[PDB]
Amino acid sequence: MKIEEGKLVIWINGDKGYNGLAEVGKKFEKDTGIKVTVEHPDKLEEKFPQVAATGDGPDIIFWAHDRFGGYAQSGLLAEITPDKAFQDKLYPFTWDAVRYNGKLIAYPIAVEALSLIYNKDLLPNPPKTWEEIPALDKELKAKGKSALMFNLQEPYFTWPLIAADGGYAFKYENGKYDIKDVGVDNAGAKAGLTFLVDLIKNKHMNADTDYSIAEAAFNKGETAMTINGPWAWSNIDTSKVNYGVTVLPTFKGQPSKPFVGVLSAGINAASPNKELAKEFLENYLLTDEGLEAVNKDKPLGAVALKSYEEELVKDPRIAATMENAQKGEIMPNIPQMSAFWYAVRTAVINAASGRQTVDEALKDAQTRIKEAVQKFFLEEIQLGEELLAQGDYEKGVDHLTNAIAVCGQPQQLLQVLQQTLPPPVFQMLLTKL
Ligand SMILES: OC[C@H]1O[C@H](O[C@H]2[C@H](O)[C@@H](O)[C@@H](O)O[C@@H]2CO)[C@H](O)[C@@H](O)[C@@H]1O
Repeated sequence: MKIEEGKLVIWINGDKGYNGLAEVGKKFEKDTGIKVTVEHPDKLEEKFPQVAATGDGPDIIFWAHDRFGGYAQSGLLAEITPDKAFQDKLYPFTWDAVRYNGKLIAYPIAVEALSLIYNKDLLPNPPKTWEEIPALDKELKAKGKSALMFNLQEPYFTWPLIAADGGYAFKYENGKYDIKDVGVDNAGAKAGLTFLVDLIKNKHMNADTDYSIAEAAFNKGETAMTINGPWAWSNIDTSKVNYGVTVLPTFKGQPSKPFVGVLSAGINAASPNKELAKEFLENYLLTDEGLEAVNKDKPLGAVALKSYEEELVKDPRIAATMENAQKGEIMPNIPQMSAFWYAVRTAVINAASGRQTVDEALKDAQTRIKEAVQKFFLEEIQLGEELLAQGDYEKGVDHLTNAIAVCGQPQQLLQVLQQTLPPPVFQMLLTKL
């Protein structure tokens, strides 16, 4: 319990280059004395918030930035304090992905986006744009031995299709997300998922296809294309398949819109080694030499460090990654992203398996998301009132702002609060808007 005392523990997903990370740690331990222990547990993005509520867990946790707003919101993450000189060394937009309540809550590392990966021997010239070729993606598989295999179990991999003709998580009106304008239930979304289920009903894909199956199929030459991120490339090299990495096909003339993750590194708020964790991230990991050591293990994508990214952009595969990234959307980092992912994972699994229709499946996902934002609103009103009565006004009012962010009529609620708050507390609330 309460790990540890003068060492660093890091968690990263088992699909990343954790051996390369451990190399950077050794170098850290050599220059310094401080041992670095890198682990790759399962469901780390769900294990993390549990054990960090304990006050336990790792010092540093790696995940895509979408989860981090939820951690920050629960107070599991220390604010980070790069000094301007250092902020200049990373791209502004990666710095935006790790901003929550106007505070930086992680160090951005890399930009990950899915791409179409194809076997050049089986298939020189991959199915363009889809969109006279989904008839022919459908038919390209008709020259059987399998045209396409990728992970149906995780909705990250199916979203690019669900979103192509208008599906979406939460609407932007010009910046602020309108949580409760949810788009998993709409025409665009129903059509993309329908097309997916039709691929399965016509026997071009198996609904039980997972990560390892698809990885294995492509790596043995049994299928002509997979959908995957840069981490997968090193295995494909090892497999000695002659492969390309290209743009995802379009749907109804429109590009596939992947959700783009920025692999990020948060510092546990309960960590006793926050200054050590900072020296490592800024002065070891985030260096040309640190990122190359991770990248040689499993490629990172387009790194957030400019000096190093200036070399990687000469790789066509990285050009392919960035096109797809540009055509898609950078993920929200808001706490509701969790409910979104879980709702949609259930919709995709159920429709593919046949347990519900496309429509029923997306409407139950739409409903679950709305219910999660509503639950969260009640919680935050309650929390808000309590941490006022205990005189922790700054936190007390922070929860009231959270509630207002997800409200039906936020103006009606602002009135009630000026009526129930003492004026200084009300003013202090307006600063947290
Ligand atoms: O499938 C939902 C899942 O999508 C994303 O997870 C990605 C992760 O971002 C990638 O770095 C890589 O690990 O593949 C994962 C997909 O299995 C979101 O990051 C995640 O929060 C979400 O649950």
